[PDB]
Parts: sequence; C-alpha cells; structure tokens
Amino acid sequence: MGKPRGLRTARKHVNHRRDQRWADKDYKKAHLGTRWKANPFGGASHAKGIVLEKVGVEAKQPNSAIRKCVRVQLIKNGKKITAFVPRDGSLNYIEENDEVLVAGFGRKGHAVGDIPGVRFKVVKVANVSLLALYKEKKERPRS
Amino acid sequence: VHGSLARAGKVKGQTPKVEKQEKKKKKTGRAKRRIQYNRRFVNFVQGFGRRRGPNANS
Amino acid sequence: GGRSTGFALIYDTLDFAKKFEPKYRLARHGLFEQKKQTRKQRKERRNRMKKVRGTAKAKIGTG
Amino acid sequence: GRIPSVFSKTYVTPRRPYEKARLDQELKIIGEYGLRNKREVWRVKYALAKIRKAARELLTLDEKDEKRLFQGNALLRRLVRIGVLDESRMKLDYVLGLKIEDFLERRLQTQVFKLGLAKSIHHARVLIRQRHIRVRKQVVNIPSFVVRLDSQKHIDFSLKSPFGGGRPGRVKRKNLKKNQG
RNA sequence: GUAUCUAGGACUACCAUGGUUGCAACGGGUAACGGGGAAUCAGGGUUCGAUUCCGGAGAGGGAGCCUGAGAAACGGCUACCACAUCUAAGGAAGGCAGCAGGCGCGUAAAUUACCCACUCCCAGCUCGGGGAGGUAGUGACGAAAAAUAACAAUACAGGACUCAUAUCCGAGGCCCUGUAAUUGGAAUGAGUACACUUUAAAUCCUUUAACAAGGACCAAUUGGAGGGCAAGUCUGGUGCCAGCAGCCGCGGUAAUUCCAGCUCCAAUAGCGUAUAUUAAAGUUGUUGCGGUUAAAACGUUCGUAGUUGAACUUGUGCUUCAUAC
Repeated sequence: MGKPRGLRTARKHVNHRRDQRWADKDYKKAHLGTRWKANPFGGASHAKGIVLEKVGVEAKQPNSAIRKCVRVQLIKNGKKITAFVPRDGSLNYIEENDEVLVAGFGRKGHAVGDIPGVRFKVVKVANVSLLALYKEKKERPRS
Repeated sequence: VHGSLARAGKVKGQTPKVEKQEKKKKKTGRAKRRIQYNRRFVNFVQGFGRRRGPNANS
Repeated sequence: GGRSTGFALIYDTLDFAKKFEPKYRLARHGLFEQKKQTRKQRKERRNRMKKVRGTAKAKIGTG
Repeated sequence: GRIPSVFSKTYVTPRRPYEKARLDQELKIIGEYGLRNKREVWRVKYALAKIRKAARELLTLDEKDEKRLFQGNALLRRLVRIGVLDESRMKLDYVLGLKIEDFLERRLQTQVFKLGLAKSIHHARVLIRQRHIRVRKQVVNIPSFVVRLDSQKHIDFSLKSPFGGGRPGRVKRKNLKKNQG
C-alpha cells in the first residue's frame, strides 16, 4: 500500500514531499509568497497611513449595528486600506486627513467580527495611542 | 449602509459618571499572597450549599 | 566589612621603582603629573601641522 | 557581545494558564514558604527538570556504563551537598522521587525559620532583606541562598546588625532622641 | 606555443567531435552572503542564520593602474557616468557600507563625550601612534537577583477548647484567624550625604558618620469576570442603538458579555496588541496520516527510467581446563 518502502528510495520520499507541501494551504505563504503582492503593506507588521474618509461600514447579518471604520491610504506604498477604530467614540478623535498607525486585525488576514471584509485596526492616530484616549489617559492633540 | 455615523459615542454620552475616590491602597506581591488565605479556608469550611458558587454576592 | 582584598607591590628602592612604575597608576601617589592635553584637541593641531611645510610656526593663531 | 549575557532562562510558564488544580497548588506552597511571585515557584520547578532529564537519561544506559557513574554519582554528590537526599537512598533510581518542596526546604527563607532565628513564616522572609543574617563570615541579602548541608550550623546573625546588639536602632536610637528631645 | 608566480582553453595555431543531462543538465526564482550556530518538541522534525568568530565580497557606478614582498587599494591615483561643491569664470576639487553626527526612508534602531590604563597592533620603537580597544552618557531588545511591610494585646466574629446543655443553647472560649485611616511596638533601605574605595581620570555597585515611614505615606500596574478559560445570574445607564466579540455568540426597553460603579481573577516590574515562527498538527505523516460511501485508485492493459526481487555455498558436535555452582 502506497509508500516506496525500499531502503534506496529516499529520492522518491523527498521529491514527493517537495511536490506535496504545495497542497498545505498554509505552507503556500512560504512557497508562492504572496505577501508582497496581496498584503496592503509589503509584509510588515504595522503601517503608518493618512486617513481619507470616515466609512460607516454597516454590520453583517444577523447582527445589526454600524461599525464606524476609516478608509486609509498609506504612505508606504500607496495601497488602500479600510481600517477600523474600536471602543465607542473615537471617531471624534480622528481629526480627518491626519496620520494614522493602522495595524493588523488579529485573524491574520481575515475580517473578524460582524465587519464585512475589513482587515485592519487603528492603534495610533496622530501619535497619541488610542487606548490611552477612552480614559483620556493622555491629552488629545487638538491645536 | 453608511446611513449615519452621527451616533458615534452615544452611550458614553448617556453615562451618569459616578466616581471611585477610595478603597484602601492594597498590598503588593508577597503580602498580597499572604492575604489570599483567609478568603479560602474557614469561611466557607466547604459547607453544604446544594450546588452553588463561592465568590457570589447573592 | 571585615574583608577587603587587594594588591601590593613592594619594590626594593624608589629609584629602581622609578623604572617600572605605571605612571597613570602611580598618579594616585604620583608626585609627577605633567602634560595635560586633553587628547581631543591634540588631533586638531596635528591635522593642521600637515598643511604647512618646513617651518610649522603659523598655528599659534589657530587654537 | 560576545557571549553577550548568556541565557539560562528560568521562569517556565506552564502550558495551560488556568488549570484549576494547578492554581490551587501554588498557594499551597506560598503559605509554606513566604515567596513573592508565582514564577518563583516555576523557577525552582524548572530546576528539578534539568535534574530529572539528566537523571532519567542515565537509566537508559546499560550498567555498567562510564557515563552512568562519573556523571551519575557526580549528580548525587551535589544532591547530598545541597542537603536534600539522604545517604541510604543515594542511588540513581531514588533521585527521581524528589518533590518540589524538598528543594524549597533548603531555602534560606526556611532554613532561618526552621532554626529558631525567625519565629514567623514571613519575618524570616524579610529578615534576609535587612541583612541581619551571617553565614560563617558573610552576611547574605538574598533569601534564595539555598543552603548546602555542610554550611548548616553557621546561620547566625550579623555583628553590625542590631541583633545581637551593634547600633541597635539606629532609627530607634534617634527615636530614643526624639522622645527626650 | 604564448603569457603567468604557476597548472591549465588561461589565450593563439592546427587537429580530433567531443562534453552534459529524468540519479533533474540548462534556463528561471530568491524579501540568498556560506559556515559556526540560533528558535522550538519525548523522539523524528520543521523554521532561522545581516549581525561580534571563520571564510568571501564591496567601498555612489562600471572600468583602468601605478608604488609594493603584498592592492586590480578607493581615509592610492586615472578616466567616464550619476550626484554634488568652491569659482574673480581662467580653473580647482568631491566619495562616512570607519566613530560620533545630519537629511531621507519607514512600523523599526543611541551621545558630533573620555581615554590608550586594558587587550593587542605598529615605527627607527620599552616611551611614539591607535574614536581598534576600553570607559562613560542614552538604552523595559534581552537575562539574572529582588522593595513595597514585619511584629504585639485588645479588637471583632469563625473555630476547637472547659462545660452547661444537646435536631437548640451559652459561658471558662481562644494556638488560631481576619477586621481594625482602631492602638501601638515601629523593624529596616530607596532616599541621604561627610569621607572612603573603584578609576587613566571620573562615575556606578560595595563599604559607608550624619539623615530616612502610621500610611494620607518611601502610595504597582496591566488585562478580564457568558463559554473556551481562573473569576458576580452585583447596581445604575443604554435599548439591534452605542457597542462587545480570535471562534461560538451578546444588545432588538427585567443585558451573567455593551457604558459604567461596587466587586472579583489572573499573572506582576511587569502586562496588553500586531505580524512572524515553532509546538499543539498522526491537519505533510520516514517513525506516522488518508483514498467503498466524508477530499482522494489513471478507462484499460503493455512498458523503459526507477524502486523491489525465492531457496541454497563450514555448523553444532567430540575431550579438557580455567567456571556458574
């Protein structure tokens, strides 16, 4: 059944695995490496960007809300992003077309919750660390 | 759709905002591990409560 | 306290000690402290020495 | 470099962070030995494994083997000098019966409390911080000194310590001045 | 044969038609310097190695070459290209992937400090030189050690305890335990600073005279409390809204998830978040997967490569001692 079970078949055993790790869906970001092709930043971790709009992405069914996201154009490459700003409020902390450090969204490439197809998350807007703004633990830059 | 974002941060605007102001600045590392012994042993002698939970309020 | 180890170098005579005598390490009981530089400006006078030949007596006015 | 600050990372975090009985065991150590943080207990627990993974490996060598002795009993030289194994159960099979608590019972935080110098399960534990403990010449600030069994008898007090009686306050001696002045 | 330090198609001359590959030649890709090694599990392994040591290359680009024992050198020169400077306009000069810097780029990287005292290198040299090397400032990349109280009666109740009396019950209760901005006793070092020491010099640590805690003080945080998964069916607000949420799900007007408050939990000078990677993964499987129906046996057979191929060809006897008994 199956394997080349000889003792002088380690050529077939390595050329088989070499040809059949392509069907390991997650080891096709070692092989074909589409990171520099399909990721919005060229394989990095974070990204500085410049906000272009305020997109009210509505929630997917069977949850009704409106997620209040933000459409970023970066400065790294001139890709486009629809990022996301969490924890209610803090669209009031945007002060539009002022720069943003967006980040990955923790499901490694997919949208997470009821957000349809939005893959990112604001972590710093105008360099003041948004988690230190719901408490207003640091001062918002206003003037 | 994007019908309105004009209700962003709504329930924070409907919050009464009472305060903390007190509560007795607590013991840190080693002494904090001292203080987590009375809250187990004797209170709570594992008496029969007929399938209940220990850190309950009511 | 009660333990403080160290080194001790009993020479024979001071003038025979006046041969070996690590001077920067002698300098604690050095009676012989000379020629302050202090090693950052001596380069700058050396580099200007390279641009005058033969006499090298014009860099009194350069600091 | 070069060789920059060569690792030996202790502090083994466990696999699953909230296994309820694993959590109900740690405070059954902290009351026994007045330890501060929990990764102190993972510090000593990691020390047992490098013993055992050395210990259990020797039992896969077919006695007589050269490796099973000059590394074998040399482990057992340490485990009796540390004051943990007895002399009857000297052999390599019995070293695997060492619970975590047996290393903890040679901590200075218990070897000053099992001696009468301390009278409390935490006054021991802070006495070593404030330097009133001598080991044969040397005062020791660190309570994780773990005591070898040869140096058991020399746990006594510092001479410059207020116990037994050198500059006994000295803040209390200033408190012996602020009352009269 | 020429050239080279030298072999050599290294090159020229004639002559031969050879070489190479399914055991992957040749071309392509590389977010490729190679190794020592690093990460991570029980094994088997995947992943990483620009980076201190070794070997190699390069000094904006390509090319060229002098001096030399040694350089196709760039803190040598020569062109050209690019970039750029001082120019009185004729000319002249540029090379930080050395150190410390400055601009840029970006999510992402320190001070234009000190010293040759160390390690060693160098010259004519014991002495000179050496931002090599060393010191220092910066520095939660990292790794180690460990400060946030300790003790005491009353205390305020639980509990044994002696005992009344017992489905009750109290007192002699008490080793205990907590609560006590009750009371104390206060035990000490972060501070603190003479002077020391350390050092090239100076600092840091260690010693240190003086100075240093009733907390309000010398005052830990960061994440969470539906499940996974440790820990409130606590109160108020909001009512499919705001939000939460990795996954499964909560909110559609009594929210165990939302905004809070009280509480509570987990680690703790540490913790959250992202991407990456590894283990979980017997979900890449040689050890070790699966293929009737869940994904998966070519329509059939033939067949080179390859893989894999039955049996048989000096084996115990026989006697002894060394040798277990």
